[PDB]
Formats: sequence, C-alpha cells, structure tokens
Amino acid sequence: TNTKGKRRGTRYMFSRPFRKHGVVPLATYMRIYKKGDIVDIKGMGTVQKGMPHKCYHGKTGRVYNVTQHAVGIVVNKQVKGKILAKRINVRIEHIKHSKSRDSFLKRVKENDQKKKEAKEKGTWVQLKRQPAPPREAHFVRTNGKEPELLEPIPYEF
Amino acid sequence: VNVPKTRRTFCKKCGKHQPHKVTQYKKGKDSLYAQGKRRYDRKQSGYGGQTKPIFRKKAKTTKKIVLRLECVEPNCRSKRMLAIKRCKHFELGGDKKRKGQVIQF
Amino acid sequence: AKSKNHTTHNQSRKWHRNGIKKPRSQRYESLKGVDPKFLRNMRFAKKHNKKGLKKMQANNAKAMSARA
Amino acid sequence: RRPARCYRYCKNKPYPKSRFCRGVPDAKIRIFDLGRKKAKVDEFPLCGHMVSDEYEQLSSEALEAARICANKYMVKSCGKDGFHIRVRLHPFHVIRINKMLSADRLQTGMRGAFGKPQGTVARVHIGQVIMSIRTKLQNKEHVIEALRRAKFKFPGRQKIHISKKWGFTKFNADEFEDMVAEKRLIPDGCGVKYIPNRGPLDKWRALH
RNA sequence: GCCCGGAUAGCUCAGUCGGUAGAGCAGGGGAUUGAAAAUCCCCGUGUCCUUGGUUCGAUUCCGAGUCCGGGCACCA
RNA sequence: GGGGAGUUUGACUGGGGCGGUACACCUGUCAAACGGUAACGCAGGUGUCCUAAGGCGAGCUCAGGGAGGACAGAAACCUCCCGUGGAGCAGAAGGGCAAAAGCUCGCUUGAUCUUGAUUUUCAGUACGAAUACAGACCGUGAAAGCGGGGCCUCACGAUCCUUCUGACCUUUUGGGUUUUAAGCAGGAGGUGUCAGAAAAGUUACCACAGGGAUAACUGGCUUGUGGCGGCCAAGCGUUCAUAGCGACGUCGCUUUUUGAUCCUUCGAUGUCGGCUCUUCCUAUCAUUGUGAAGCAGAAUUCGCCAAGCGUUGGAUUGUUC
RNA sequence: CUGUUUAAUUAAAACAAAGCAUCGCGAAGGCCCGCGGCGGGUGUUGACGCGAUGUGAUUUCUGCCCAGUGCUCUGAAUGUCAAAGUGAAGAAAUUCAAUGAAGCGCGGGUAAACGGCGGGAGUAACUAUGACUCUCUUAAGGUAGCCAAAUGCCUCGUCAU
RNA sequence: AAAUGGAUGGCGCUGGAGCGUCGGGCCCAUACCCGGCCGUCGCCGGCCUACGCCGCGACGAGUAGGAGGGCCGCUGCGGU
RNA sequence: UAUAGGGGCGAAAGACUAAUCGAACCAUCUAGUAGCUGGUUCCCUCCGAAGUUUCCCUCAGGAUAGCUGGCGCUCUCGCCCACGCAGUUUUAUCCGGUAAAGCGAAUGAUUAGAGGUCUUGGGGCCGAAACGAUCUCAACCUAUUCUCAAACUUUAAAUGGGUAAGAAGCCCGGCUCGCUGGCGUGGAGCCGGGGUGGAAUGCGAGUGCCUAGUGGGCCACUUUUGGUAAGCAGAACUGGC
RNA sequence: GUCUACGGCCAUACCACCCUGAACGCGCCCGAUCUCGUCUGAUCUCGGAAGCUAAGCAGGGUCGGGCCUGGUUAGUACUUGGAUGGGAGACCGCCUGGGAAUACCGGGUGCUGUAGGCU
Ligand SMILES: [Mg+2]
Ligand SMILES: [Mg+2]
Ligand SMILES: [Mg+2]
Ligand SMILES: [Mg+2]
Ligand SMILES: [Mg+2]
Ligand SMILES: [Mg+2]
Ligand SMILES: [Mg+2]
Ligand SMILES: [Mg+2]
Ligand SMILES: [Mg+2]
Ligand SMILES: [Mg+2]
Ligand SMILES: [Mg+2]
Ligand SMILES: [Mg+2]
Ligand SMILES: [Mg+2]
Ligand SMILES: [Mg+2]
Ligand SMILES: [Mg+2]
Ligand SMILES: [Mg+2]
Ligand SMILES: [Mg+2]
Ligand SMILES: [Mg+2]
Ligand SMILES: [Mg+2]
Ligand SMILES: [Mg+2]
Ligand SMILES: [Mg+2]
Ligand SMILES: [Mg+2]
Ligand SMILES: [Mg+2]
Ligand SMILES: [Mg+2]
Ligand SMILES: [Mg+2]
Ligand SMILES: [Mg+2]
Ligand SMILES: [Mg+2]
Ligand SMILES: [Mg+2]
Ligand SMILES: [Mg+2]
Ligand SMILES: [Mg+2]
Ligand SMILES: [Mg+2]
Ligand SMILES: [Mg+2]
Ligand SMILES: [Mg+2]
Ligand SMILES: [Mg+2]
Ligand SMILES: [Mg+2]
Ligand SMILES: [Mg+2]
Ligand SMILES: [Mg+2]
Ligand SMILES: [Mg+2]
Ligand SMILES: [Mg+2]
Ligand SMILES: [Mg+2]
Ligand SMILES: [Mg+2]
Ligand SMILES: [Mg+2]
Ligand SMILES: [Mg+2]
Ligand SMILES: [Mg+2]
Ligand SMILES: [Mg+2]
Ligand SMILES: [Mg+2]
Ligand SMILES: [Mg+2]
Ligand SMILES: [Mg+2]
Ligand SMILES: [Mg+2]
Ligand SMILES: [Mg+2]
Ligand SMILES: [Mg+2]
Ligand SMILES: [Mg+2]
Ligand SMILES: [Mg+2]
Ligand SMILES: [Mg+2]
Ligand SMILES: [Mg+2]
Ligand SMILES: [Mg+2]
Ligand SMILES: [Mg+2]
Ligand SMILES: [Zn+2]
Repeated sequence: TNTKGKRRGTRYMFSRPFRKHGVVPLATYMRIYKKGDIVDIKGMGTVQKGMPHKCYHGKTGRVYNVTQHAVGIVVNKQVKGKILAKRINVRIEHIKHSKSRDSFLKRVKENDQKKKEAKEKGTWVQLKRQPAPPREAHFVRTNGKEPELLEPIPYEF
Repeated sequence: VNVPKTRRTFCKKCGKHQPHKVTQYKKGKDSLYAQGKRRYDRKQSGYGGQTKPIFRKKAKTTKKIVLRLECVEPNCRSKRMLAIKRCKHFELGGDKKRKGQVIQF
Repeated sequence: AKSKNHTTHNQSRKWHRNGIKKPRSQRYESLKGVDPKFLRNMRFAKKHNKKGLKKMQANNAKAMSARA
Repeated sequence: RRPARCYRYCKNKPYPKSRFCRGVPDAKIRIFDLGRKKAKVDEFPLCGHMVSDEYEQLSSEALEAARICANKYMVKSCGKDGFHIRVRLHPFHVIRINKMLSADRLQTGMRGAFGKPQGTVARVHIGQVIMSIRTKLQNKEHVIEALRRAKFKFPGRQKIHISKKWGFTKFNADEFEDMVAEKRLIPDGCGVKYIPNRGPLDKWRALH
C-alpha cells in the first residue's frame, strides 16, 4: 500500500543539494577503480541511467567488475532475517572512494617502516593503536591570582 | 499511431539490413482439423453441454498491434513479425505532419 | 470481521535468535557475471600460462636459487 | 459551535489553510491593531505584554472576545489613542469536525472519518507573547487591569509581564533614549530602523 | 447524509461537432382596419450560473462552488 | 422450450446491506534524519499518447519585465536591455536539465537479431520494468562517442487452445513420394476479482454446522449531542453592571436523551408500554425554619438548611412523550 | 347472502360461488396423460358442447394508449438461414459457390392481454384564486367517479358535529 | 450533585497513625551467599554389569510441540 | 372401489397424504460430506516457540519463509603468542533532511506603520480648458515589522545505518595473454622468494538433513495517524503477558 | 610580477560602479576573390594588420551587496537512557551523556598543475 515501485522515498535523497546544480565535475569520472577497491555509493540526480536504488544509498562495498563506463559492486544488504551480499551494476557518476581504507594503508606503511627501523636499531616502538588512556598525574599552576568565584545567577525573565 | 511503409530493418536470412514492406497483421481464419479443435468437438459431442469454459468478462479494450514485414529484395522473401505497444487508434502509413502549418480547422 | 493487518513487532527478537551473521565470503570468489571480453582474455591467459610457463620459470628459479 | 474544552491541547500536526484544505471558513478575527495605529515611537514609551505559561491552543473567537474586552477597557480608562494594542498571535491551524446525526443509527459509523474543517485556532508555545499593549508611563495600572480582564477570557493559566524593552522594538528602554539621540536608530513610523556601520558611505553622508 | 441530472435572450428551451449563439414566444417599429385582435414587412434581446485548468481557441472537455431537482436511507 | 433437471449468486468491510475500491500499477505525505512500516488516512493519478514527442549532430535560448517605434488599441510585428529556471520538457506530482534533456533545422530507423548476468517486487519464485555488458548488422557525427525507445519514477498478463513467422528442421509407426497433422524456437489473440472459475434473484414456509472473531436489549469506558451548573462583565433592567437576567468568551458536572465502541453472553439473561407494589436520590413543586428583592399589603421571584411527608380524577393515542 | 378453509394458535375482509366477459376447436381437431403401440381421458361426448383464464349478485358505468412486452395473421415479400442434395477446383481427404424449410427481423391487429395515464411561466379595476394564452414533452398524459378511507409520508391536515 | 448501606483496606488516626524533607535501627521472596541431597550437561579418570564405577565443575521454570529413559503397567507368543 | 411421492388430492390454507409434508415412510449406496463445535487414556528427564512476510473466490483455512526439536558431521583445546565470531564500545571514514530553527533567503499564507513620486482611474481647488499648476486617493516600489507550514526550506542536531581496523595482507623478481595499446603500455592470471607482535572486551565455531506446532493476539514507557474521547481503531523501538 | 593555450577545485574566484595596464599575447578592428553560411560577411568561415587599449580582458578600490570562515546567539532550544520525580491533566524540573540555527560582531575576497613568452 506504500506503492512499492523504484525510487519512492526520494524527494530529498537523489537531489543535488544547493548551489551545485548543473553539469557533473569531471574529477568524479577521472578516477581509477581496480578490483578490490572499497567504494561509497551516493545518489546523483543529474545522471539518470545507472542510479543504484534507494536501498543502496550510503552503503559501502567492494568492487569486483569493471566495464566501459560502469562498475559492478558487491554490497551487504540486510533483508528480513539475514544479510546477503548482492551484486549491483552502477555507473561511475554515483561512486567515490572511501578514505578509510587509504588511511589504513597509511597505517600499514608506517607500521612497516617502524618495524624495519625497529629491527634495525633494537628499539621496541609499540606500533599497535592504544585507545585513549586516562590522564596522567599532571601539575596545574595557580600563580598570581586566586581562582575566579562563580555563583548561580538570580532569575529574571 | 502511424508507421511508415518502407523501413530498413534486419532480416535474419541474409544477415544484413534490407528494406521491408510493412503491412498490417491479419489474425487468419482459424481452422478445423487441428488438435485442440478435434479434441473440442470430440468432447463437445454427446449429452454434455458446454465442457470447456467460454469467456465473458472482456476488460482490455485495446489490442496489441503487430506488423508483417517482407524483405523487398527478390528470392529472399523472409517474413517475420514485430510488435508495438498498445493503441486505440491506428492508421497504416499516410499523412505525416508539418510544423510550418496553419490549421484552418 | 476485522483483524490486525500488518506489523513488524517481535521480529528483531526472532531474527537474533540464531544470529544475523554475514554471508561467509570464502577465498577465490565466484567469477560469474564478470565482463565477457575480459573473461575471454583470462581463459587463454591461463591455458597459455600452463603451456609456456615451464621452461623460463624453471630457468629463473635456478637463477634465483644460485643468487640466493 | 462545539465547546472549546475538546478543541484544546496540541495533539495533531499543524494543518494550515493551504492548497490541500480548500474548504475552511473564515477566521473570526480580521483586524489586529485597535489603538493609535499611526503612533510614532516616542509617543508610547512602555509596553506590557501577556506571556503564555501553558502549551495549548487558543481559538479565534476567544481572541476576538479578548481584544474587544481589552479595547473597551482602554477606551474607557485612558481615552482614545492613549494606547496601541497588538495581538501578536495569528490563527493558522485548522481544526476538524466529524459531525453526526447526518436521529438514527442508519447514516454511517466511523467508516469515513476524516472530518470536515471546523474553524481556525492559533497554536501557542510556552513563553510566547499573546498581546502587547504599548502605552505612556502613566498608564501602568490600566495595562495591568486590562490584561487581567483578558486573562479570564482566555483559557488556561498565563501571566502578565511588563517589558524591559522600549516600544514594540527589541532594544532596551534604558539604552534607547541614550542611543537614539545621536547616532544609530532612526525612527520609522511605529518601527525603528537599526543601522550597522558596515554599509556604503552614502548612508553616513546622507546622515549628519 | 450519500448518489446521480441540470443552469444559456425578458420566458420555455435547444446547438454542442472543442471555432455557430439558434428557434418559438414576449418586448419595439411600421403597414393593413374608423379602431382593436389576427395577419404581412422588419428589428433589437444573451457574460451560454460563477470561479479555475488543457487547448491554437472553452458556450461545450475537465476541476471547485453557488442555486435547484430526482433517487437510497433496508433485517432487527 | 423455467413444463422439467443440475448448478452459481465474488472479496474487502469500525455487524451485514446500500455506498466506495482502499481488489492491480504510480507521485508527495503520514514515516519518528539508512532501508522497511498500517487504517474505507490525506492530496491525487493510469488502463493512454508519439514516424516522432525516438536516435545523432549543428545552431539558438526560455517565462516575465522595462524602453521604444505608421494603422496599433490591455493583447498583432520589429529592435534593444535586464533576465539562475521564476518557462518548456505529452500527460498526476516529485526529481533533473540553460552553448542543455528545451526550440528550430539536416539526416534517419537502434522502437532491429541473439545468448547470458544482475537489480526491482521478493519466498530471495514469476510477469512487468530496468541496469550493466557480449556478438552481429547499422544510423549519426569531422571525430571522440552516443544509440538497442520515450530525461527518471506508472503505462501492463501464466498453463491449455487458436493463429502467424523462421530451417533445402524432425516425426508422421513395414519401406518409399506428396498432401495433411504433430513438434522446436518467438510474436499476437484474454483472463481489470489484474499470479488468471465460465455464473442472476428471493425466502416472513425455510433448513443445517457454527460465531459472541460479529449487530438488535441491558451492563462498562467515553460525553460530541441532550440536560444541569460555575467564572468574566458589553449591555437589558425609568437612573443604575451583578434585585432579576446576561451576550461576546470561558471551565466543569451528570448518565434520566441520542450517539460512538464491541469488553461479556448466539449449546438463548423472555423484547415495548400499562396495572400493582417496595425502597432510594435531590438538581425543592407544596408544607416547617430562614435570608434577599425593582418585597407597602397581597401575590410572586431568587437563594440556604432540608427528601420527613405529599405530589391526584379523566377525554383521546398501544404508547414513553 | 347460504357454503368452505390453515385437523394441533387464525373462520376472515380469504376461498369458491351464480352473474358478467374473453379465447382455442368441426374429430386426421382442441386440452391432457402415458417408457412404449393411432394406447388411454374428456368421449356412452359434438359449439345451448368440451377445454383455458379473468372479474365476482343486482343498479349505474367499462374512459385514454399497440411505444415496451407478449399473443396472433400475412406473403419463398425479401435480408439471415441447419442437415441432405447440386455444381466447380483438386490424385483424394478437403475446399468454394449457387440454391435456401421453420424461426428472427420487416408489415397489419389486439388492452374484459400483461400493463401505463406529466411539469413549468404569466394572466381578472381590493387581494387571492385563476376559466383563457404560449412553450418542452410522451404511445397516451387520470375521463366519469371517490378519499386523509383498509390506500395520505408531512399528520394530531383544516372546518363543523 | 445520584439513585441499596460503605469504603485512604478496616478500626481508627490530630506533641500524627496526615503532608514534605531526612537519619539510625528493624521485617522478609523460591532473588544473593554458604552448606547438604537429586537429576541434566560438560570435562575427564580406572584393563570394574566397561550399557558398570567413581571424580570434578556449571546449571535446573514452562503451555502448543519434539526427543530420551522407565527393574511403570495390561493381554497374548516363543525361550528360560 | 379409484388415484402413490417430485407423485396423488386440494370450494386454494403450500393444507392433507397413518401423531412426520414448502416433497411421506423403509432399506441400501453409507462408516456419505464438512476450512465447523465436542473428546482425544501411564510416569519422569531434557529442550522449547508462534500469532509475522508473500500467494490463493484467500480474510475462522492452506502453501511458503521465519521461530523449534531431533539426528549428526567437520575442525578447535588440554603442554613472546593463536583460527573464527560479536543485537557492544573505541579509532578513522562516509550517508541521511527528523526534532529544532528560518523567513529583512526561493515557494506558500499573512499583520501594521513609514518613505517615494512613475502610472492611471477617482475626489477637491485655482479655469473657457490645457500631463496649465496644485491637493488627495488607490496601485506600485523601497527598506522595515508581527506570525506561521505533513504534502516549504538556506542551515541543521541527539539517537542511528554501512565499511575498515592485516598473512586471503605487504614487498621483490620473473613468465603468459588472441584483452588494451606510442612504448616490455596498462590490467588480470600464474610461478618463486622474503619477513605474522598489528584497537578494547568476551566467547568454541562452521555446516547438512528431517520436521512438528504456529499463519485470531494484547498491554506498558516513549514517538505517533483517524477521532471530542475511550478499557476505541491503526503504526514504530524495546520489554512483558 | 605577469599573460597566452589546455585544465583541476566550481562564487574567497559572481554582480554593480570607479580607477590603472609598459613588452609580448589575447582582442577590438580593415575587407569578401576563392572554402563557407545567412534577409543581412551582424553571427559562422576566409586573405590581412592602417589604427586602438575606448570596451572585453588583467590588477586595484568601494565603512559595496553576496560567498567562505570565526565569535556572540548558547550549554539556550532540542535529545539517547533513567526515576514509586512533581503535576488533575497540559507539560515541567532532575541525573546521565551528546549538542544546533537567524538577526548581532570581527576577518578575507582566488589557490594551483602542464606547455609556452615577454620585462
Ligand atoms: Mg447432440
Ligand atoms: Mg491476523
Ligand atoms: Mg454541552
Ligand atoms: Mg447535477
Ligand atoms: Mg435564464
Ligand atoms: Mg430451476
Ligand atoms: Mg463478506
Ligand atoms: Mg525511513
Ligand atoms: Mg528511521
Ligand atoms: Mg544580456
Ligand atoms: Mg518536475
Ligand atoms: Mg547540442
Ligand atoms: Mg553493441
Ligand atoms: Mg499410419
Ligand atoms: Mg504403410
Ligand atoms: Mg491476484
Ligand atoms: Mg435459490
Ligand atoms: Mg404463503
Ligand atoms: Mg465481542
Ligand atoms: Mg453489545
Ligand atoms: Mg447459557
Ligand atoms: Mg432461560
Ligand atoms: Mg430469569
Ligand atoms: Mg421517604
Ligand atoms: Mg373440502
Ligand atoms: Mg380458530
Ligand atoms: Mg381427443
Ligand atoms: Mg357486477
Ligand atoms: Mg379497461
Ligand atoms: Mg408493431
Ligand atoms: Mg453440406
Ligand atoms: Mg401493407
Ligand atoms: Mg391574479
Ligand atoms: Mg381528476
Ligand atoms: Mg475514611
Ligand atoms: Mg523442566
Ligand atoms: Mg423426492
Ligand atoms: Mg399429518
Ligand atoms: Mg467417521
Ligand atoms: Mg452418517
Ligand atoms: Mg490469511
Ligand atoms: Mg537446531
Ligand atoms: Mg520527510
Ligand atoms: Mg517544528
Ligand atoms: Mg506434529
Ligand atoms: Mg513451517
Ligand atoms: Mg486460525
Ligand atoms: Mg523524557
Ligand atoms: Mg490498540
Ligand atoms: Mg479490537
Ligand atoms: Mg559572397
Ligand atoms: Mg554559399
Ligand atoms: Mg566584419
Ligand atoms: Mg580592451
Ligand atoms: Mg580605459
Ligand atoms: Mg561585506
Ligand atoms: Mg577583485
Ligand atoms: Zn532479406
């Protein structure tokens, strides 16, 4: 009864946001998609051929197929009782890289360089990521001035 | 709608685009001594009345239009059928319109 | 004669009994659906790998063993 | 006219007189200012206003009765054009009526139960001003008595405040005369135009 | 309260085919008769109920109201 | 050819019927910032239209406004200037589009043949629609490319049977030739109850299995409607707001009106009114005791404590009234 | 009117009934029964008869419609028209054509056959009411009669008793 | 202001047995802890009915439903 | 004495036809049919639901998924660090258009004042009359002002959704390709070699078959649609019955 | 310190008005016989180079409008979770954590890549 066709909940989602109507900029096209990249999917209302669905907006998947001017993605979609890895064919205009994997590759390269320098000079560099520790026992300063006194203010309207 | 008379389209016999005569499909006069017709008369005879259901509730008032095509080249003569979408009003091949025209109604 | 038409209550608690796990994803993923031109490339690539990859790769294995 | 006890607390979403209603009758109130409409700014220094305490609806007929009562007490109290009253709150919500006996069971039950448009109410948030009366400095008791006599005629509980601001504008009455005397605030009818100094220089050259 | 059918000269009303405002009657003008009717020769008369969409164009095709008019409102 | 026979009489449903389609398929919203999410909810659409309103390329820019120019006037034509969508894109809306997806012009049939994969609905079945390719044969353009219908979201349909087309196709039963018939592959002929039965009415002479999943009678929640009150005070009341009333508004109470709902009973709670008879309430009609009056007396009116005790005889209608 | 009826809830205004009409049929017939035969019944009968209906004594009356729906008469009058028969093509199955019984449609009649019988606008020297006049309209537009009845919602219609 | 006579549960309760703020004690469920006993489950151990025997530890509700065990039971048949 | 069951007879009530008649009685087909009521017999142990999706002349029912149980199977444990997983958090990184807010930002409604002189029509006045001059009116525009929006929006939360957090990964070297092509170029595949210490916390996981019951729900916090409202009807998240 | 050609981000780079520009360069400009296309050599196409930076263009300015960013707005509006918290209800206060927007005020107003050329 919700008129189950394609693209029905999308008065806002496939819209080009604001002061960005018009032609697509070409840096979206001129990018390199190899098998094994990790891509975000974001709807573009200007190119109406290969929009994915309203389901896969914002989902982040793996690339496995490359054609002339589109790309095939595998995306984990949740349905009723289980999640499934589906296979979508999306044009290039809806796609961008996730910066998360590139940040992780920078982590891996820093870890390899620290590992080589550590095996070189015998240092134990602790190249894991430690979460935010509690504050160490620091030592505050109150020179010159007594601390400012605060009190709750009287009500007015 | 409106289709042209000649229309260069692929015909599967000689593997190329060839020009085609485009005519209206006729349903064709249905025949006695087919399999289902002989079975229908064999089951219709005897005291049984109407065995198989006849149809009443016709709702689609439009019929799909299919076209007979012929390769105009001699000794090829390959015919095949092709479908269009539904239409209520149909003309075969005349009266293409102009845009520089005054109506005069 | 009226009944409750549609609901989604008590559904998440059914779904998380056995658990909403992932779809396994083993090594060497299924290769159907990929570009037929690329697939026609890769099949002749594989069989000519297995054809001509004996002699020069054996030479290079001997060379890298002699180096190290 | 259904009793206003039921058309009360803001339950349903706001439903404005718009493209989709198309059949709502006219609101009860039509004019909103009663006193000296063409009063200039320094002609009335203070203003007292009426703050709502509850979150509720107010009906257009109730606003109609209240502005008439306040108007009558003002013109009996401090004379004609000794006040400028403004109902700051306008009705735009449209309430619905699903009326019956349209006396027997046999018309319909609750089957088609999207009601016809009854009339117009005004939605109120807590701390929103209903009325504002700007008067002289001598008329302080008359404003309090007038808004007291309107307090009984609105529903619910709401209080009466005497503003710190000069006029109907948003500027302080203490800073006001000290700051209009030289530089910034040019009077504009009943309103006051603020000037920044980040304009073209033609404004400052047209001044002074 | 639903559900259908309407609105056009002053009055009855058609014309709808999206491009025409038409008959009859009344009113007005002559002639005819000493004079009236009747007759003969002519006239004028409309927002095609109102507010909006499509169209190249809405009197008409639709949407919404106004004022009417039919029908249903049953078992207990 | 209802003389006789057999069978049918859709489904949803704030009971059923009548009304409507919420019975297929789309748009915005309800939708609670992923998707999903209901009601006979809202506001609407569709069962089409197009040889171009498809494809490509080129040129150009719209609505509207201002300023001017014979006849020219509010609206005819021309020219200049401003003009970020205020226009147009066939249609219901939403999205998108400005050397363009709009307007004009030139070519044209990619609206062609064929295998698959995937999305959408989803059981992860289908039809439909769509995405990305692959291989032919082409159109266009200088070329890059674009194109396998409509700028996108709706525009449509199984088995069986008929019908037409395709191969120097197969089988046509002991072997041949020919006709015919059957078959493979893909198009149409319809199933709008739209994943598809071929279908009228009545029962008060009714029957049967059941349901309180489901109405009529009471009871219960609710109080619009009905009835009974309270606050504010514009006025009426010769003058005079409140002796008595009181609009414009406003807050309640009552279950003696009617309505809403279906919680209880459908293996039965005997259904209206009257006759008789007992008890209770007070929101007091009269009596006892009082206060106030626009209370001179009388007769009235309005309050308070107060249900002890009274509240009748008849014509009509079955009546409550 | 007498009569009769739902035995075991109705006694009637129901039913019949005489009277009044209407229709078929001259026996190779009407109307029926029957599984069957020229088998039965009416019929041991013959239009003052048999068969099938409507209305319901007498008295006075029986209006208007053949459009619908029936019923009936008529003519191969001419369209539609099934088997069989004829003719043609074909090796044959088959196919095509012509000719064309009933009926249907075309035409006539019938309402004591079923049934049906309008609404507006103006108009008379006090006002009302309106005989008259114009228009749309159906096949015909309720005539003689009669009434808030056993038929009238509004309704406890209005007046008199 | 409502119909039978009745409901802070009642009796009652006013330097509280009411209202609000709190304190110190105190009461107790199959909850928790400790200890015993039964069974299920798991992890074993022994060359003592190996289908038995002990050991360890965690746990035990339950309709529709499903399995396992019964040296539970009724009637008959071969063996003992 | 005649008439016998879809038959008889009826001064017509659907009455009578052996106490039965709107289709008699007896036997057989017959243990007919039923998505519909009622019952459905020994103990203990263990595990333990659903009233939801889709389709059906389906809406009291079934098939299908989901939930459950049984039967197992394949691995993991025991003797400076593991495999895999998670209704969780962190660290990064994307996504959204609701609460809120906004109108002196588009659209839609909407209150009031001030300023200005183009445009008229309309009032007044100087006047034979004259855009001859003047006053006024409306409209218009300019900056302001009050209030709004489920089918408006520049902005924009909290809660939330996806992905990543390493050996299936790095790095080096070489072979093959009919795909691509200035290029031994790109991209894939194949081979050989080299170094596992890569957030927090908790846990044993993976997998196959068979299939019962279920397909009438209700309530509570909070968010919410219709209604005046309900112990009303209808939804969302979580828990309970 | 600049421009040209091709660009990337797509207003910090637009719009309005006023200044300045030496060298190359872009232009403006002078003409239709061929290629070309129009009603029209105005636009498009083609052979140049007498002039000119007047305009575009390039730099700067405007207590400029807009944009971006940062304060104030404001720990306010809201909000995950919780309470035998208050309240007749409407809603409100608290613990736990997270946390916004306009008027108001201040600052800026292109950065770059490849190839080429002038000082
Ligand atoms: Mg036969
Ligand atoms: Mg259900
Ligand atoms: Mg009331
Ligand atoms: Mg009508
Ligand atoms: Mg008229
Ligand atoms: Mg029958
Ligand atoms: Mg039904
Ligand atoms: Mg959502
Ligand atoms: Mg959500
Ligand atoms: Mg311009
Ligand atoms: Mg649009
Ligand atoms: Mg173009
Ligand atoms: Mg191709
Ligand atoms: Mg044979
Ligand atoms: Mg033979
Ligand atoms: Mg269906
Ligand atoms: Mg029947
Ligand atoms: Mg009877
Ligand atoms: Mg019930
Ligand atoms: Mg009941
Ligand atoms: Mg009982
Ligand atoms: Mg009883
Ligand atoms: Mg009893
Ligand atoms: Mg008494
Ligand atoms: Mg008798
Ligand atoms: Mg009797
Ligand atoms: Mg005879
Ligand atoms: Mg008689
Ligand atoms: Mg007669
Ligand atoms: Mg005739
Ligand atoms: Mg024949
Ligand atoms: Mg004749
Ligand atoms: Mg008269
Ligand atoms: Mg008469
Ligand atoms: Mg007490
Ligand atoms: Mg147990
Ligand atoms: Mg029988
Ligand atoms: Mg008997
Ligand atoms: Mg049985
Ligand atoms: Mg039986
Ligand atoms: Mg069902
Ligand atoms: Mg299991
Ligand atoms: Mg939304
Ligand atoms: Mg809001
Ligand atoms: Mg079972
Ligand atoms: Mg199952
Ligand atoms: Mg059930
Ligand atoms: Mg809260
Ligand atoms: Mg509920
Ligand atoms: Mg219910
Ligand atoms: Mg020339
Ligand atoms: Mg030329
Ligand atoms: Mg020139
Ligand atoms: Mg220049
Ligand atoms: Mg210059
Ligand atoms: Mg600025
Ligand atoms: Mg600048
Ligand atoms: Zn051919």
